[PDB]
Amino acid sequence: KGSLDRLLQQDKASLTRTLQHRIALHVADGLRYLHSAMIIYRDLKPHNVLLFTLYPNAAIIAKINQQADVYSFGLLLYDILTTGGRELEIQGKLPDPVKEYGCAPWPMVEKLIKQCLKENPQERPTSAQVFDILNSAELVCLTRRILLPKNVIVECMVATSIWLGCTDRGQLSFLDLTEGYTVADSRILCLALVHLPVEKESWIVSGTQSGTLLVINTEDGKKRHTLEKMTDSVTCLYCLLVGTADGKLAIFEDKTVKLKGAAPLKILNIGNVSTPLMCLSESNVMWGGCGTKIFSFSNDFTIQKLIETRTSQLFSYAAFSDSNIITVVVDTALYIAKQNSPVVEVWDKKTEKLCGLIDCVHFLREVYSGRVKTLCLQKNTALWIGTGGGHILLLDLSTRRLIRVIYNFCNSVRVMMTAQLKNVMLVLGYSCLTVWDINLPHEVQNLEKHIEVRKELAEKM
Amino acid sequence: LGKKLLEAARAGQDDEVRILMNATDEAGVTPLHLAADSGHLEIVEVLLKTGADVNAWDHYGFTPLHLAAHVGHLEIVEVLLKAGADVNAQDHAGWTPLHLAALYGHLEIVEVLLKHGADVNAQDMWGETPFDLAIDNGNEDIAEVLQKAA
Repeated sequence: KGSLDRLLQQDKASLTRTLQHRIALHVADGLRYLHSAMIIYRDLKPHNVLLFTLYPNAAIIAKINQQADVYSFGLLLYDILTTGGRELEIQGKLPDPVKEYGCAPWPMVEKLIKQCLKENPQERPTSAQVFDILNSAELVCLTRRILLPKNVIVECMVATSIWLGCTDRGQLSFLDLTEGYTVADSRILCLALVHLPVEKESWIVSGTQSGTLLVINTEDGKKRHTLEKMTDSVTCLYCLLVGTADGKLAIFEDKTVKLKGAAPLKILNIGNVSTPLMCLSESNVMWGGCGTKIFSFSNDFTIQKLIETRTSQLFSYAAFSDSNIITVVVDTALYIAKQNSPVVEVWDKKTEKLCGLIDCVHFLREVYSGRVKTLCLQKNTALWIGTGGGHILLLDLSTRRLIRVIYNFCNSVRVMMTAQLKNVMLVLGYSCLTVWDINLPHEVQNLEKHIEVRKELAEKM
Repeated sequence: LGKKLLEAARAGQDDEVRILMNATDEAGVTPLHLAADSGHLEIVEVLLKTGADVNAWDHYGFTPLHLAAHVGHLEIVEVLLKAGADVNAQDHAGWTPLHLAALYGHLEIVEVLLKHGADVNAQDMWGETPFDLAIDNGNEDIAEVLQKAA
């Protein structure tokens, strides 16, 4: 049903990203076969692809010097990613795809083009290697990948344009997704957003080690105000809640933020200085942990349940269990991550007792530190787990089984959470920021199934 | 058997001891490893004499000096370098016992290991020395003695 000229000419809308990475995968699965049985092409062009029937979830979508063919395939992949482009052919000086042609960003292909377009016919990747790199979910989705300058390390970030919280003087950096990134004595440990749709203004509030909460708006950084929480290092904000280092938590009314130095509606105390409250999650019942113990809110802002998670030390290491909570995510079961702990436990919100364990290093050693850093929960059933090293873990809450150990192209990972930019991830680590589509694990499963089906068909033929 | 011993060492066998006549686990926890977390003292005086390995690292990679600087102890370290535990063993994240000591503000431990021949130029893939770990957590007191011994 057509040839790969018309859709590149007129049918630009139907060329979705998952379909874009279905032709090149299928072309390189024929080029690999050709070079396997010692053949050459010398005319690999979009004119010789001749798709069968274009729609993503299809078994077959399109099908057709030795190293001079890989250059032509790289040119074809360039003309696939850039839906257009019609002495410069063999020049090695073509413009970057998104730089001039204005295509949607897509790393690990924008780099594959450069890798396969080198002006030296001896080290460009062979077709087997090019197909091997081409088939990968980390390549297919990876919506964006922004890089940050040296010694701009960060440990807190929030969506909306993305606010980045970064020396010994607290400075915050406004990042826009453009892509040109840009105020307290103490460094900003944690940061979160609140929204007031009634007054069509959004106040962005950051926590500092000196405890001087800041009130600024996203449209301009001029109208600035402060609150009067203080008394410790604010470790978590949520929408307004505050979690300090002494276990105290300060609830805030939505409309109190505009007033200068507004008092909390009611100061709630959990524990002592050795127990910091650093995690707050939305289920209308709040959840969170302090030191080593979990609690629960109600509609009148009072603790209802208070379970002790020190009793988890009967399993795993006491050196990990006897630690502060970093983050909590509340599904039907409770997931909390301990400080410098490669073990994530599963807590039952009903029986108030442990019901399972998740060993991050047990998944990691099948593919580098393993110590959990952040937890992310996605929609119905998909769990995202960080790691102290450079790693990303995907889990399936149905069976707690690994989907794919995504390797972040950085030494470590610090903070990640869901976002709505089209729904995307936001993974940040040492410093690089990577943006992934929410459908990453289902995409991994679908691509693996489709590749298995296609391999079976090719073995049949 | 081995599972019962390694689980009870976490709680503390005291009396039960071990087979008057060094099994691992699927998680790789050895009796000394599980024992040095709870920080008992009978553990390393009734099991080291038996012949339990001074260094039998875990899947995480954890000699029972990393654990002793993790939980925070004095007697366990004082005893375990009597046998001659490797003061320069490295975690799978490249943490030495001195690194973990400086991470948790134990001046006593860094003082103990430094006099026993602990280095200060130990390295990880993050390129951080125990001085960096000490300052990053705000425990400049340990960094002072590390600089003095540097």
